Amino acid sequence: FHCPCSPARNYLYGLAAIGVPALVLFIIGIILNNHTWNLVAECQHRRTKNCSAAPTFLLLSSILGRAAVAPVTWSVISLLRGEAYVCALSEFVDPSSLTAREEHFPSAHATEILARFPCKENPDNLSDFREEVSRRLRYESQLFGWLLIGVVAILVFLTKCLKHYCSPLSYRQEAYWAQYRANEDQLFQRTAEVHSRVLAANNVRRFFGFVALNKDDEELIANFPVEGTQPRPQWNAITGVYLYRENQGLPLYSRLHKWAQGL
Amino acid sequence: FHCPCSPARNYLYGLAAIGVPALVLFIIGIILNNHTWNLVAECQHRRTKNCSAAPTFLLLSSILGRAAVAPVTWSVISLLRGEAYVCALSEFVDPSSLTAREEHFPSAHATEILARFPCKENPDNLSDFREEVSRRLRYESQLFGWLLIGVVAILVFLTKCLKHYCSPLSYRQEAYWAQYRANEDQLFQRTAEVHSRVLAANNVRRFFGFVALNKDDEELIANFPVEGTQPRPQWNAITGVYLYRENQGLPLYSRLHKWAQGL
Amino acid sequence: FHCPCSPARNYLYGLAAIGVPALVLFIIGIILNNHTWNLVAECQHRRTKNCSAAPTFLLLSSILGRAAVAPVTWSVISLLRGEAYVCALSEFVDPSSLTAREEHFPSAHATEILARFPCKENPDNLSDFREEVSRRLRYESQLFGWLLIGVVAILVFLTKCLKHYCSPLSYRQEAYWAQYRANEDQLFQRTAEVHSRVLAANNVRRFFGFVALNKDDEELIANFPVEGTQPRPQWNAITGVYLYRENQGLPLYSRLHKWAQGL
Amino acid sequence: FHCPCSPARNYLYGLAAIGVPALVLFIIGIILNNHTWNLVAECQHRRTKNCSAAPTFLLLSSILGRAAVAPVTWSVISLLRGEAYVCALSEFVDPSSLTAREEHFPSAHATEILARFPCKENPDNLSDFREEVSRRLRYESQLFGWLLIGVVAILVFLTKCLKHYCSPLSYRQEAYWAQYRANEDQLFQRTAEVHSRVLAANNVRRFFGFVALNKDDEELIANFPVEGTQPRPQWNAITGVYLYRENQGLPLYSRLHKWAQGL
Repeated sequence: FHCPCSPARNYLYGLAAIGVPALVLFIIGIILNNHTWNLVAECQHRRTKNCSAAPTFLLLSSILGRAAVAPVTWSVISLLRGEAYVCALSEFVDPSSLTAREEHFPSAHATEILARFPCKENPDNLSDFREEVSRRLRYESQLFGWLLIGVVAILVFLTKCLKHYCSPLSYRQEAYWAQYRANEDQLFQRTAEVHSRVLAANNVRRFFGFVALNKDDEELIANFPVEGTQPRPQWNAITGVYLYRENQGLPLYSRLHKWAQGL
Repeated sequence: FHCPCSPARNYLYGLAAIGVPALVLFIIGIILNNHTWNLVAECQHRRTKNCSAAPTFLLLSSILGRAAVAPVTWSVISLLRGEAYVCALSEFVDPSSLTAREEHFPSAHATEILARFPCKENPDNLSDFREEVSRRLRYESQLFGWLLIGVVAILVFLTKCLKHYCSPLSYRQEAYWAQYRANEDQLFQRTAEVHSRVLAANNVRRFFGFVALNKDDEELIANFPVEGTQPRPQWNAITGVYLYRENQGLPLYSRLHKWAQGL
Repeated sequence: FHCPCSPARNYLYGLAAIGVPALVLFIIGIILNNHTWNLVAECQHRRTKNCSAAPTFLLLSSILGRAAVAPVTWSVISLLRGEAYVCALSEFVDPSSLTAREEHFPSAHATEILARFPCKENPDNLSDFREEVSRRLRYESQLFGWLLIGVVAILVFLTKCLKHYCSPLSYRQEAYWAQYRANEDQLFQRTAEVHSRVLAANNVRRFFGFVALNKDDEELIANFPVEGTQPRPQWNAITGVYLYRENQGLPLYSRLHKWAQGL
Repeated sequence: FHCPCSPARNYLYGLAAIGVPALVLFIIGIILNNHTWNLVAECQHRRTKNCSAAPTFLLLSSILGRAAVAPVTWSVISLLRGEAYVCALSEFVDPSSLTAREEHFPSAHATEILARFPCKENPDNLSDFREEVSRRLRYESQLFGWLLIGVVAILVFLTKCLKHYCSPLSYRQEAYWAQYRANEDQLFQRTAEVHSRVLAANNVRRFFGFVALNKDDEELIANFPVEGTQPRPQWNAITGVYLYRENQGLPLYSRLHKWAQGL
């Protein structure tokens, strides 16, 4: 942050350099993760089963949750240090009503001096106004910073009590279901890695006559032999957002876990 | 902390920067822990057994206890250092009655000088008032800090003697019941982790044909085989705040321990 | 970056030294990689099967993707530091309308002074214009830099949602197909290395009478004996861009995997 | 680089010290390598089989490729630093048209001052011309440097797409043939070393009565016994540039690999 000194551009850089890189870190927070493409894939084809993404409230809360842990931490760091609106508030400082400061403000040369304070463009004659612009800037920016942690914390406390109203299940079952879905997509990424390598090694060997494996890959084809035959519908019946249902007395904790009960 | 220098805003920053971040660390102290969602889950559905959260006094004391170990430590650190109300008390300093200081206070230019002391906005002419504003500020803020440890300690001593009046049981049974509940929710979190992994590994294997386990996970499916079948009522009958009762001659130390006696 | 000071050449170096080395790192990003020569080889001969490179959208997106991870990172580093157009914007600064700066601009000696600001060629008389040229330069260049991360991130989010519309398959199958193609061309490069060494060692031995192998090469000819006989058509039927098809119920994940099903 | 200051010699050192050591590193790039003597040996005797070196385009491209990776890297390092033509361009600076600089140029004493700028031979009176000779020199030399990387990169991209037009084979066969020829001339240099030592050790032993071997040389004569008998025609039938042909259904990847098929 290095703010400018000129009117018709000065007030821009306050709201911009405090908010705009938080908005760009917001979008990168959506993209770089994994969990948003469930909703994207559950609305492109959606297999005509659920509409309007109504049971995906836990999805939408969780995707915005990680999308706000990045920029709000950056937005209060760009607020607790105090350099948010150093030349933006100064465009709205009243010329006669800025008390506790001897006004060096004439009728016409006021507002340009009001748009050149934190540029190190104020002369030494405004040393009393150095007491007054460290007054406004450091005090209100530090206060907004700890209140923004306040409004984030009260919104977390509101949405967590709301989630514990609109849930079918307990909070111990909700802790278990969260430990399930992290254990399924770790074992599914790790097995699709190994089942790809054994399918690739059968294909290279059919071309040359052999393959070139290390020691650990050699036992890996010994234990886990493949012939890749699961079609595109069986890759479609396990993609989706979530699925909490009941199989007439039993819980189903994911989209794949409804499929393995079908056999 | 960097306090401002101007009236109609100066007295704000004293009470605010001493109390408001303690209030926000208060709410984060409630949210980040585990134990408050028992009361939340025991009032959303509550299974129509207990009303008004009357036996949850030990709950409400313990949840506010951890919620006050964070900010009160921060609130006396923002009181023992002495920078709490450095420009807030100065808005209430009497112009003629501030003795042990030669008053440089005329009729109209008094109170603005009273609102610009600790900003480094006081000129050298108030060097006697540097002796007088390190008088008021460092003395009363250090005294309030060690008295706030005093009022916290006397309130701890009051509520502990009160808890030892409104308890059915001893204090050696209360030490044992506290060692029980830490040993149950450590073994319940650790077993729900393992029982999730064995349920996820059966589901991936039903899709691909095998799974991709490490060495320790391989023996883990060997020792602990699952088929997840405990319904939503049996996940509901073990959630709740506490349960001290008697099974006609025997104590029951938790909500789950009433359930295991039912079999 | 060290920008000059003279008109008819000053405005050149702004757009050039910010964009032109990004354009050259763009072409090196295309060349140095592996994946673009699939499209080149699938259009020189192309074996008269597919036309106009229509199913190669995932190819063209991926090749431009790595071709933009190099220069855009360099282009915002040459924009966040602020030295992009330091003597290029100064050729377009209005002589009378550059407010918040006392204009030392006469009728004829203006624009040459406008073309000699950041060269350290401005005298001390333009110290107010040092406040004004650190105004324009550092403010707008830092803003364009974080907006260029913005336009890159919104274009990433647009093309990823578009790719998840124009895809036949899921996103879990797309993660598996990406793990396949990295495992096939790692085992194909590694086996063509070993199958070349065993073909070269049979040729040297036929000349001298023996060969000069290390210990690891000695067991390598023991396990993997060759006689290189796969012709030029069988090296042609496995080159190509991609091939997602269906073998009437089963997926085919690469060009080689269509060939191994033919046997 | 330390450039002089006098006309009729000043403009020489610009083109010379930027280009001439690149020309000498060009010739050393041809000589020190291995691969150019194939063309030399395939034109001195050439065994009356191929004429005009027509299928050696991949040879001529590869030999100039390593012959340009050395000096072009040095030629842009002698261009990006900016000291290429510091007293060569100054011999062509126009006396009246060198704008953005107060001309201290009379009718007769101009051009000698134009030939003594970067020698530290300019007096302090040309301090404005220090702004003007760091203008011309650092700006245009840095621009030519990143454009020379540009013209090298566009010529690489042109000749690689041309090579993928004038090739009989694929690009996966071309990657395999490049792994063959590095594995053949590593095993041929290593076996001609060992087959020389066993031929030398039989000759010394026939003189003295024994030989003086280490431990590793002792087993080396045990495993690999020789009697050097391959004549000068059989050393002639394996030298040559390349040989891609077809043995009626099969590829031949080198000159030696045509010979081993003859047996």
